[PDB]
Amino acid sequence: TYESLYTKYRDDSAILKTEDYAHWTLPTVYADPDLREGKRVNVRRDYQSV
Amino acid sequence: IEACRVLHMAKPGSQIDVDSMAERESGAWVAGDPNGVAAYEAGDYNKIIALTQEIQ
Amino acid sequence: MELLDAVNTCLTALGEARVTSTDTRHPSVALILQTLATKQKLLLERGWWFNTQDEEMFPDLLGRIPYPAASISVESLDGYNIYSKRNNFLFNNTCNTMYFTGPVCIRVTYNLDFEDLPESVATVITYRAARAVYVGDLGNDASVQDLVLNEQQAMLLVEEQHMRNKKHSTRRRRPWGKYQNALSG
Amino acid sequence: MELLDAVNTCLTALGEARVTSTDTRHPSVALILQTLATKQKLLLERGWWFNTQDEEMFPDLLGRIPYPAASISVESLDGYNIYSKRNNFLFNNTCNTMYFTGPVCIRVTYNLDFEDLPESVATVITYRAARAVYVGDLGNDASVQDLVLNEQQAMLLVEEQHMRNKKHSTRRRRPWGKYQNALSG
Amino acid sequence: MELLDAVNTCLTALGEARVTSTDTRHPSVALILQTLATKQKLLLERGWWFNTQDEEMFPDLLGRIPYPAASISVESLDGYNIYSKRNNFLFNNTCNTMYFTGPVCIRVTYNLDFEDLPESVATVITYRAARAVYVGDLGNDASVQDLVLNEQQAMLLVEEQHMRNKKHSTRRRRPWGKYQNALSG
Repeated sequence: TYESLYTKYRDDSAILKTEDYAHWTLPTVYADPDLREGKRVNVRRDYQSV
Repeated sequence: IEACRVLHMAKPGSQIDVDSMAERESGAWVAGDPNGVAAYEAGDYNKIIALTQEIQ
Repeated sequence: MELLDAVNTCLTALGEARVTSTDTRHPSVALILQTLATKQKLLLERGWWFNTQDEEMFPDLLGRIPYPAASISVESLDGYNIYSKRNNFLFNNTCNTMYFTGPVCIRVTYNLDFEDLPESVATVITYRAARAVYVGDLGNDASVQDLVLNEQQAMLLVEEQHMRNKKHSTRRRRPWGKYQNALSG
Repeated sequence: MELLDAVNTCLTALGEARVTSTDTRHPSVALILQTLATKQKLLLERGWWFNTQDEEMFPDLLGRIPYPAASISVESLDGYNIYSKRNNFLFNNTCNTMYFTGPVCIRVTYNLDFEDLPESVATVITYRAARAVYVGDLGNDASVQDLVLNEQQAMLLVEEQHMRNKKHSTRRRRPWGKYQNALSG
Repeated sequence: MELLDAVNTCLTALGEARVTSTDTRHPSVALILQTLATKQKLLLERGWWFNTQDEEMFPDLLGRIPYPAASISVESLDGYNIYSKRNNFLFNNTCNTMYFTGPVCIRVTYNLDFEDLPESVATVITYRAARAVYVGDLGNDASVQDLVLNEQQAMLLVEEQHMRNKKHSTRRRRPWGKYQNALSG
């Protein structure tokens, strides 16, 4: 029942907050693997590339 | 400290649509003079420039 | 704004006594009504945000396309073609012919009742008719400088309202759509 | 500001004697009241901080949506759609149809009683009506230069009060909210 | 400044003989008093250093909050809410409702007796009423240029006095307090 431990030890606040940081620099490094099954799902970019 | 007042003044006697200018999304077209609103100005920058030189 | 109100305003501006019904047999009422109708017809010719729509017309058996009775002006929307009204029928100016082959798309400007008009438009029409009557019936005195001023003030509000309703923006151009499509992957 | 006060002010400006009741049968009182009503209706058309609210309307069985009786102007808030008043019912200008499918959101401007109006607005209305009557009944003399000046002074206070009540700020834009959210962790 | 003094000043400016009691049955006294009252009510609408206070109101059993009888204008102090007067009761403009849930904070501007007013304000009111009566009763002569000048001179002193009493300063802003707190350890 390692799924129970895996779900227990997560921290949703950090995971939700760390989305903006990736979105400002490099979105493709932080993509969720559970929303895809072998096909492209689009990732949006920002107005600046610094 | 006085140099930290951020105000915008709507000139009296000018044709403008304040609500549209202040509440529309960026990119819209509005009817009114392109100079009816100006930023608050007191002229206190020159005094800072002058005081700094004397202190230095 | 009822027509009786405009008639009474014109009568007061002209100096005569007020009335109670637009059907009164006073001879000035007919002139006032005709002037109001003419000014209303002229003003709305250009087109505004409340009397402009797109429509499609179909040809008859022979090939003649009629036009709406309430319209004031016609324009084309098919490439660089030109259309105009002639002999109670549409005319193909680009080919010098009266018989069409299929449906067409055109802009139409309609004429509405005085009651349905907004207050700002009605004020402009009333104050134009008042001056047109006063100048022609009593000469160019010093009191027309107030009628012109009222007309200008009303026209400013009319233009502001029209600009507000249309909601023009720079985000509706296709380059912005292409840019937004590019910013997605 | 009671209507009797405005009527007495207009009478004094016109040179006639004061009155005691607005029901007095003097013939000038009817003209004064009609002019006051017309000016009040025209002034409030644009909308101010005390007569503007958002509301939602629902369709009837057939699909026609009526509009409030006290309203003066209508506007849309659904995307880039356009609505207008016609035949005592709302008209869908974007689709050239009269029958709707569901509820809509629109801005409404209401007409209120003269008593409820602020002092500054009532002064402007009274001084506009006074000039409109004096010029049309006695000509353009040199005394209108005081009425216009009073109207301008009152309008300045009206605009200042409206600007004060609305409380516009640059902190209400969404970029500031995003910046504040970013400045947190 | 007793009302009798202002009445006598107005009478002298108008050319008529002075009086002894404000209860005298002369017909011009009633007009003078009404004009003085109207001008006094209009002038104090904006608010000054002697007729502005903050107060809190409580709801009734139903949920309607009345407003003070002597007030001239109302304003909100709760976030970005908007309040206005309607039907002898406060109206919630932000929610289009008349029934409240709890106490509210609002600014109030009060109307005071003529005697309690400072000398500078009384002079302005008297000289405004004098011109308003003289122009409407005798025309725009060359003597109004002195009344306007006196009014302007009095208004300058009024503004200077108000600025002196309020005691505005740059040390009352919160950044100065934070700086002073930092300069301590």
